[PDB]
Formats: sequence, structure tokens, C-alpha cells
Amino acid sequence: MNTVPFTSAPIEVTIGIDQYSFNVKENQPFHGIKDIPIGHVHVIHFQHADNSSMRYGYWFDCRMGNFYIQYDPKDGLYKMMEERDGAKFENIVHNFKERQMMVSYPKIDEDDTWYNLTEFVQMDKIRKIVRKDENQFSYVDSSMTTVQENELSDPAHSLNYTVINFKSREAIRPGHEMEDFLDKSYYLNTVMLQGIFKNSSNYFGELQFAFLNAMFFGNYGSSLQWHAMIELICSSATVPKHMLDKLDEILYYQIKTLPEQYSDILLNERVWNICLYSSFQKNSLHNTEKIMENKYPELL
Amino acid sequence: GAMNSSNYAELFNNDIKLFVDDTNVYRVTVHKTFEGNVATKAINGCIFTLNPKTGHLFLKIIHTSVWAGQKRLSQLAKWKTAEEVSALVRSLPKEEQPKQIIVTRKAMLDPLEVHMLDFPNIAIRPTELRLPFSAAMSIDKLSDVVMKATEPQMVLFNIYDDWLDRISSYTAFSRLTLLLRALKTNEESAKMILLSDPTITIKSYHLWPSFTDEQWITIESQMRDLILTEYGRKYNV
Ligand SMILES: Cc1ccc(O)c(NS(=O)(=O)N(C)C(C)C)c1
Repeated sequence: MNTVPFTSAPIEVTIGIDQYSFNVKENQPFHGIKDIPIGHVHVIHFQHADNSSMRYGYWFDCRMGNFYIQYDPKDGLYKMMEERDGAKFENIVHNFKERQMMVSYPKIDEDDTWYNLTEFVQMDKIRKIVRKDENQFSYVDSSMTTVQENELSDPAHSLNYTVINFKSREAIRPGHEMEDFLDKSYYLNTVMLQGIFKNSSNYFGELQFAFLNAMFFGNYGSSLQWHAMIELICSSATVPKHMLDKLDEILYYQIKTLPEQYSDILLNERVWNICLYSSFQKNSLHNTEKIMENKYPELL
Repeated sequence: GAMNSSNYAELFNNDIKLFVDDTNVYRVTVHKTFEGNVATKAINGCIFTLNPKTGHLFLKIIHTSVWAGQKRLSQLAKWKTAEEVSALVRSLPKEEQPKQIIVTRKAMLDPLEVHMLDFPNIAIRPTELRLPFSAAMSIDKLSDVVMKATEPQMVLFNIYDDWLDRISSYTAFSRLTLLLRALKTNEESAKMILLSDPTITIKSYHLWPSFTDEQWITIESQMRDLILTEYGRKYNV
């Protein structure tokens, strides 16, 4: 079990840790989050009470270093930093635990939600989508745009998701125009899986990361990316059976976790109705179709 | 953007463009089988690809053999149309290639876009207009070359005959659309108008009769009457 210490909480803020969140009042004696499960990436995220504009946060993995939060009054945000002096850090954390000034990561024992949402998400891949190589952790916020959004403007602050475009030369073999457009298996299996992602685990990891950025930060380009990766599988007639079964589980837990009151903006009617009812894989997502029909029958 | 009433004059500027109409590509007769089921029999079709500024018509004849052994023919027809249009563009010298292609039906947008990926600077555009190009097979010489074809074939026509010697391309296209609208609404009447005065012949190298300027005004008036009439005979007005 690991810990992220906060030097202080000078401004009122809602703090999220994975799917949990709590309200911290201005200058409340809050000094961080303990008992964070080892083995998973995590995200710690922020929404200021004064300006609900800009949700922002940090993806990290406690195995990769000792990280803490300290408010910067010049840039106006809670920043993650790495403490390189391990002895200093353990000492800080031990004092704050003794004074019981930390919240406990509030995981229920039966609950696999976070595992299920981050099963394929690796810090190393996150850091290639979010390029900032001097830090071990990655900053994301509501306004960051994707490389594909920038093609259609600050590259250093971009989300370098794998570009997917169904009407592109990469997606369409010369002389297979109709075939490849109506059945995207070539693009999925040869171009993306064999060529770019190398395996389905890295594909699912990027799909899961995109969803989580859409959900936690309202990041619109991430939502586009999530739906694009779903649609590419669903519009392929030929998908490995293990991938279809895993996709059904992935989407099931994503739909289960989505705040009910955000479905209108975070779910694309066309993609889901197409995937569940028209695509080649209309019959292959039983768990996802059942939860969607019981939780969001209006969208469909 | 889409082509409509408001930007109609763009058709006659000096940017090369083509209309593509796919409504006669896949043509069938529907009939009963010996068992009393229903079946289709394909007949020859054509892609109607027209430069509205010059009147040049690239009539790609679609022979029924292209459908042999294929499924989902109405869907295939759109992709076949896009393949042939793409092939046509590639066959033209660079300085003759169009800057825009306007499809008369929106279902042609994605097939043509995918086939034209090599031509990113050619704009593929829909239209809000309800254009009458389906009636092209009511022009006897076009119908005849399509039905007689024994193999895939491209035939080049000028659908304006020699009109551009005396009128503008705006006026030519407007005349063409009026003739085709008439032929589409009431083919027999429209055709009676065009040929009953027998002294006005169709030159061997033309599609329409050799009307004088004055005779064209009379003809155009008769076609407008026809179209309003049939609009009454249909709506009872
Ligand atoms: C919370 C935390 C973690 C790592 C750090 O390095 C610091 N620096 S400090 O805030 O300067 N500090 C040592 C304590 C008085 C708290 C604080």
C-alpha cells in the first residue's frame, strides 16, 4: 500500500483518486491519500471550487517513485512532484499518518472496478501518449487536444493517441476500396494490431486510457478516440474471439462506471447503436448490450 | 458544401467540375418465376457523368455481366460507379481533371470519397437539387447505345449539341434540365412536343432537334406547360 502526501490544501478543491472523490475546504488540514493499491496505474485529479472550468490531474504508478502534491500559488494549481530523497519522504508520510491527516484509498474488498477499468493500461504507454519525459507521472486536463484534432495547436501539450481514420489511405487498400471500407478487418488486424499496437493488450490499454480521460476530465478528443477504437473492432467481420470476449468485459465496466448524468455528452448515439445492432459484432457484446439497454435505453 | 439554388451559378465558372448520376447504373425488370416467386433480371445501365459548363458527357455503359455472381447489387452499384469515375479522372490529363465532383445522390459520397483518396484536392459535393438526370435514358440515342452494348464501353457525347455557339452554359444547362424534367414527368407528351413538327430533324451527330432560337422558346414554353399540367393531373389543381 502506497501514499501520495500533500504539502497542504490552500484552495477549496474537489479531489479525485481513481473513481473516488472528496471535498477539501480552503486551508483544511489535508495531507494526502494513503493505502493506494499497488499494481495499478492511478489518477489523482482536481476541480477547483471557484472555477469548475478545467478538471486536471496526474496519472502515476507508485512503483515508479515517491510522488507528492504541492499547490503552486503562481500557476494556480496542485502540482505533482517526485521526492528523490526516499528517507525524507518515508519520514514525511509517517508523521502525517501518525497525525491521521490523510484519507484512506477507500477500496471495498469485493470490488474489482478499478482493475477492470485499467487492466491493460501501463504507465509506459501513457507516457508515450502524454510526452513529458522529465517526469515519471503524466498531466492531463479537460482542454488538451489530440494529435488528430491538431491536424484538422501546441504540440508539446497534446494527447498523442494513435490516429484512426476510416477514410484514409492507411485504412483502405488500393483495389480493396469497398471491401476494406465495409469490413475493416484488414485495418484492425494488419495495420493497427500487427503493425502499430503489436498486440491486443496495447490496443485495449489505449482504449481504456482514452475512456478514463473522457470520463474524468471531460476530454472531448479522448472520447472521440475511445469511440473510434470501439467502432474499428465492431466494424471488422474478423476479430479474434478472445478479443471480442475481452472487449465485452471492458465496455461493460466502463458503462457501469459512467456517471448516469454524463451519458448525454460522453456516449455517441451513432457508434453505440451501430456497434450493438448493425455491426458485424452486433451479437458478440452480450454483457455490454444488456447493461446499455437497462441503464441507457433512451440513447438507443 | 452542398450545391443548391443559391450557388447555381458556380456550375458555369471556369473551375472544371462534373456531375455524377448513378440512378441508371443498376437497372432491373421484376418478374414472376415458374414457382410464383419474384426475381429480377438486370439490364444494361450507365453512369451519367456530365461537365455542366461544356456539355461533355462521359457515358460509361454498365454491362449486365458486371453483376454476375455478385451479392447486394444496389450497394455494389454505388462502389462500381465510384470506381469508374475514379478511373475516368485518372485517365484525364492533369489540366482536364475536375476540381469538384457533385453527386446527385448522397449515398454516393462515401464510395466516391474512398475511391478518390489519391485526389485529396478534388472536392466531393452533394446537392440539395432534385435533378432529373435519371431521364437520360429517355434520350433515344443514349438509350440505344446502352441497350445495344455487348461489353463495357465508354461513349462520349456533347449533351448540348451545338447550343453553346448561340447560348451560354447557364442557359444550356437550364434548357437541358427543363427537357429532362419534362421527359421524366411525362415521357410520351414530352417526346410528342420535340418531334411532332416533322420538318425539324435531329442531325446524325446530335441528340436533340435542330430548333431555331425562336423554335426553342416555343419548345421550352411547351415543356413548362407540360410540367405544370402533369403537376395538376397529379395533384388535381
Ligand atoms: C508532503 C511533502 C512530500 C515531499 C516533500 O518533499 C515535501 N516538501 S516539504 O513540504 O518541504 N516538507 C519536507 C515537509 C515540511 C512537509 C512535502
